[PDB]
Amino acid sequence: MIQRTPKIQVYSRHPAENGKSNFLNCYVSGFHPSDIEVDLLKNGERIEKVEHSDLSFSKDWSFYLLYYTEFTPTEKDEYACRVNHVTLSQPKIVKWDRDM
Amino acid sequence: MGSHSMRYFYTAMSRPGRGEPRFIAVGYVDDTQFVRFDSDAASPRMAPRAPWIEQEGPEYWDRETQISKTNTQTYRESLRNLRGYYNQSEAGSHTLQRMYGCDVGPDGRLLRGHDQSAYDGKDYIALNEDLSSWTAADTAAQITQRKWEAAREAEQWRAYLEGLCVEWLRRYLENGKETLQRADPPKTHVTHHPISDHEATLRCWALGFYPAEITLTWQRDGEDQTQDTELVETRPAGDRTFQKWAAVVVPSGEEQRYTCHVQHEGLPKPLTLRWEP
Amino acid sequence: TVAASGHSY
Ligand code: NA
Ligand code: NA
Repeated sequence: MIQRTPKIQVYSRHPAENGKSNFLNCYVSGFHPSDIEVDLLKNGERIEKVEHSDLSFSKDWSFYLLYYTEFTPTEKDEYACRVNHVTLSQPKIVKWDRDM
Repeated sequence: MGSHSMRYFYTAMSRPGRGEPRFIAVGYVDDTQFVRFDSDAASPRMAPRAPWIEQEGPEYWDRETQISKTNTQTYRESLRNLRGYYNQSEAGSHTLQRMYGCDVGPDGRLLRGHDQSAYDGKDYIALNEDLSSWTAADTAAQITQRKWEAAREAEQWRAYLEGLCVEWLRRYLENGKETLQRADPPKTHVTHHPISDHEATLRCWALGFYPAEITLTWQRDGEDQTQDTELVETRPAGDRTFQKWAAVVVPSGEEQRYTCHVQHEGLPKPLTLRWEP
Repeated sequence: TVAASGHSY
């Protein structure tokens, strides 16, 4: 029983542009066991409708999941992904760096 | 490569106090998922996940579902057996994983078949490449090996991996030919990230490519900067394609000694990219 | 297509 902390990336489906519709992504990977709590945040608040891909795993048996929701970025709105897992003392917050 | 693979990924996990163990199965051709099954669905069934599979008839979806329901119950029995083999309490949660499938060449001929299993994220038992023997990782897996030798499982794996696997993989490749057999090349560019007065970051981006296999390397004066290049894990865009970037820290002014090189099946010839300010 | 269900572990 060795547990593996998730790696987290936050990014958009296409290059971002204030005012046009896109997709916000939180890809969590590398983790074990498979139970994970993944929230996408808009200015700190949990976004309501967030889909996710079907649970699968890599060659090394670690799990991965893509979480995503439609959004339209602004210059104002800050976005983040908050991840909890058994390995994590408290939820990790990863902000969307839009400057890439 | 023009060679292809089909893989199924099985996960079964115990959750004492919260019902019976959950069973999930997903099927892939190369980097495209095409089916799922979740025993936690209100109506459990094998369900399409790609458009080229929806055309299969009911006898297809009925067989795929009945097998996955049986497996729901069989993998619960395996999870009870494995708890025994490791003298483990009935209170902890544990995970069994299996992945199996076949690789075919650009002529549809079997390259090799696979069946491996993991318990709690640890290699447990693997069908050897000969498709007739097993490799047990510990004395618990040896017990599983004796059952499988008696049940004559390796022979059934060989008949599945040589027969049904490659024939149905071949059929999917034909039904999904416009996507599965289409390599989409990466869209690339190099960005420049000032760090201080004396160094900066060059980041080389690859977007929208398929399949996910790709090479991104920085060279300084034609020599690879592998130890000094930061790589992100290839990540899915959501739309079947993938993304990746490679980054290197460079002395400001020396930016032209550095080249980013990109290899992918979609590109006619490899790419060499520089920062152009 | 999936493999026939086999023997438990
Ligand atoms: Na967890
Ligand atoms: Na040079």
